[PDB]
Amino acid sequence: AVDTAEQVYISSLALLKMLKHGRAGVPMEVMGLMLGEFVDDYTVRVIDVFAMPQSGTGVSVEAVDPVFQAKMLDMLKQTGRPEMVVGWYHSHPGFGCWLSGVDINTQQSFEALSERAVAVVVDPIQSVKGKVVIDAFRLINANMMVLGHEPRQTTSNLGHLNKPSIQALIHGLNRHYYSITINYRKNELEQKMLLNLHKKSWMEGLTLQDYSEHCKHNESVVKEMLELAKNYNKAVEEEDKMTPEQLAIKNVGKQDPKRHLEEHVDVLMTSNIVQCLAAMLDTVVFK
Amino acid sequence: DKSKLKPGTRVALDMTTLTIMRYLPREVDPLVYNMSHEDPGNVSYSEIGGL
Amino acid sequence: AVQKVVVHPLVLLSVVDHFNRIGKVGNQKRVVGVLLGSWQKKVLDVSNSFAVPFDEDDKDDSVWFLDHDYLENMYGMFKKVNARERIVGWYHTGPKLHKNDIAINELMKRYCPNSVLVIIDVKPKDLGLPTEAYISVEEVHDDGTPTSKTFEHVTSEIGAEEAEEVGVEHLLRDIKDTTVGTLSQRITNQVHGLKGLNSKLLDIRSYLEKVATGKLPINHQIIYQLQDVFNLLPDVSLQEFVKAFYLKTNDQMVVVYLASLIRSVVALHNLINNKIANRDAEKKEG
Amino acid sequence: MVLESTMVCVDNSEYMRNGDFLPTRLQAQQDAVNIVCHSKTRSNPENNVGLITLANDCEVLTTLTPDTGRILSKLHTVQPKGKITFCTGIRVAHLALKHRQGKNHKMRIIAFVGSPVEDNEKDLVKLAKRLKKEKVNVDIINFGEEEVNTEKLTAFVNTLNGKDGTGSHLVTVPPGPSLADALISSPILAG
Ligand SMILES: [Zn+2]
Repeated sequence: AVDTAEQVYISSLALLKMLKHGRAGVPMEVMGLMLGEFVDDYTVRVIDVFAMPQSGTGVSVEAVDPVFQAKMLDMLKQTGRPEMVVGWYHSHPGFGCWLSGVDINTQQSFEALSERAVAVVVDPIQSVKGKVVIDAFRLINANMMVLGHEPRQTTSNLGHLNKPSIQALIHGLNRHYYSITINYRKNELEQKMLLNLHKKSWMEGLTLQDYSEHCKHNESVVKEMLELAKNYNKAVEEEDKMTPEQLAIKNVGKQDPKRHLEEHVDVLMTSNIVQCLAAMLDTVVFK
Repeated sequence: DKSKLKPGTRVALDMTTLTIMRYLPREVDPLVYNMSHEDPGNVSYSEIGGL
Repeated sequence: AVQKVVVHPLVLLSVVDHFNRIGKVGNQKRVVGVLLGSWQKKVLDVSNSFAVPFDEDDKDDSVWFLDHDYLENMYGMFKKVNARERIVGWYHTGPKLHKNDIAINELMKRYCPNSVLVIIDVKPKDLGLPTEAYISVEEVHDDGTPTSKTFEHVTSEIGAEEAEEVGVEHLLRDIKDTTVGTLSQRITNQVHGLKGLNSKLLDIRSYLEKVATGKLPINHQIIYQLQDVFNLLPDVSLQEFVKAFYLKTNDQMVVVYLASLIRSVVALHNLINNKIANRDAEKKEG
Repeated sequence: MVLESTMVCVDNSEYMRNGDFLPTRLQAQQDAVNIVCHSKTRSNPENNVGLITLANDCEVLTTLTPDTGRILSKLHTVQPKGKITFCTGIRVAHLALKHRQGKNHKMRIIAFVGSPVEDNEKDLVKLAKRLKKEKVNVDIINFGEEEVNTEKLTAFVNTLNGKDGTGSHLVTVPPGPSLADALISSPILAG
């Protein structure tokens, strides 16, 4: 009787912990517990996540330790705020985002204690710059398939927005477990304290970058255009011939002065414009 | 550690996501092992007469 | 001591989450915790942080509590998950470096003999970096007080790990200095640098308000540095310096000239390459 | 029982090391705690004890902890040296209660006063004033042979129990070498 609009909100901070722990044990399958709060009959939100110590050698999520669970949970409450374990996350190095046989088996354990537990898989290698790749999942009852009645009782065009990955579909996707849409919560205090902080400098603006070395860099770059320009002449006559596709493929083994010359010019103009501009700006700021 | 993984070092890799998980000593071919722990005879210099 | 302290985004975020989690009082109260990280070649790195309970009444700032057992017990938890990270210092919101945070360092001096406290504002609306890292340095003198022990600042910048950067840039998807060239430099260092210089200069002016209404009876040392600052001001731009500048400012213009000319030629050929394309297409078509 | 949590307030003043009871007022103190911490436990199998020094400033040794041996061992290496700052001493114990374990434990702190006490009244009433506001009863035990009857705390304890506020009581000991023993019975009995 799920609502196929779960929309598990994760965090602006729980994600960073998930990724950092995932990459730390990249060869293995680290596991942890999600500390979130159920809110609606339609949404489950996580707030914080804490890792569980690795049992040792072996790429598996075999079991959780009850005593460690209690000790940290009973310790976070007395300083932070109480939270209830809502799901567990384990990082798949590069396989993808799905649940294996062991992962399914460990999952029903959590569901037994809590009906709406959510399992999450984080991939720390596939995610590169703007894609994190999580795809939180949950199990489907075997009785339903035996009954044959389709689960999730779709009542909105919200869950069928992400095309399931073919790699995930090969495994028990929509057969032994169903994915739940995952979105994120972001606020200006979080964003402004991260975006306007990551790549910044204090006083590098008014620094003249080793004026002696600056012109030496210019001489080396310009001298490269002397030979580069000469090859440009030899690269214009032989062009504009038949089968330009033949010409296009003919530039797959030898440097093309058309692009190389422009690249050097681009760096040359910006380096001096900035370097020169700082000269006059400084001459007025300081005496 | 990423300092003992010099070129030529034997390294074990994971089955699913190939990733070095241990540097290993140079292997000894089983023939070479059998080529060393061989002699039970224990012949003494006093038996090879004439030479 | 330590040349610089790099603060990972995760630690920066776990401090904002800490304040909101306990800041239900609303009006005002600092929040204090324990930092974790590792350093190499005399450069510290801070990666993880956990909240240590801490309360202190405002009046008579010589009373405060920090749970040693909580610090010891929890560190056993963090040690098990990751052994590389070991206690390196402590953090507290403390926008103004409250006075009592010079005996607290002694409390944490046990776990990390050379610990660093990083003040990271939770409510920043400003232009400067919200991470000041200080280290304890000792020297007793006859001017200030018989017991002399003061913090010395260490430059701090926001770091980035391969895993964290993926999430951090995904979490923003808000604004980026795309096409990072002459556009970002003219704004990321030139205009911003001037803003910072003015604010720091304005900060000096505010302290010098003691000339009329004394706050502290002339710090002496602060004046000494200010005198040296003025002498270090670049010598008046009227002597042979002016010729040296022109002989170098103009020398940089020749390269700009040459670069622009090459740019025009390549631009002109590009137009010819394209223009002949549609003329050929049109001619064959009709 | 009744899910109580006590935060012991130990004394280590320099004049506290004279043996007018038997093994100086250092072992006399250590035996005193032993007969209370264990007595403090054994009623509800979930209690909590914490020892705090009344030395020159904020000196806290062990925090809120169900264990019993830690306090005893931590009591050693407590050689007395310096003055006692009572007024700023209880508050430090006061905060420990605020940042406690599961808050369903009743809060109380037993005092271990001793070498000549220093207070200016008035402020002490305020000191007792706040604690009596927030579900807190303190237990100052007269000890170390302060001024007879300690007529400075007398204005203190009554404030907490004022308005028929039955609770902890001030306990004194004869200046003679009266062994600590079970002599401390006013709070443990029913308060
Ligand atoms: Zn898995």
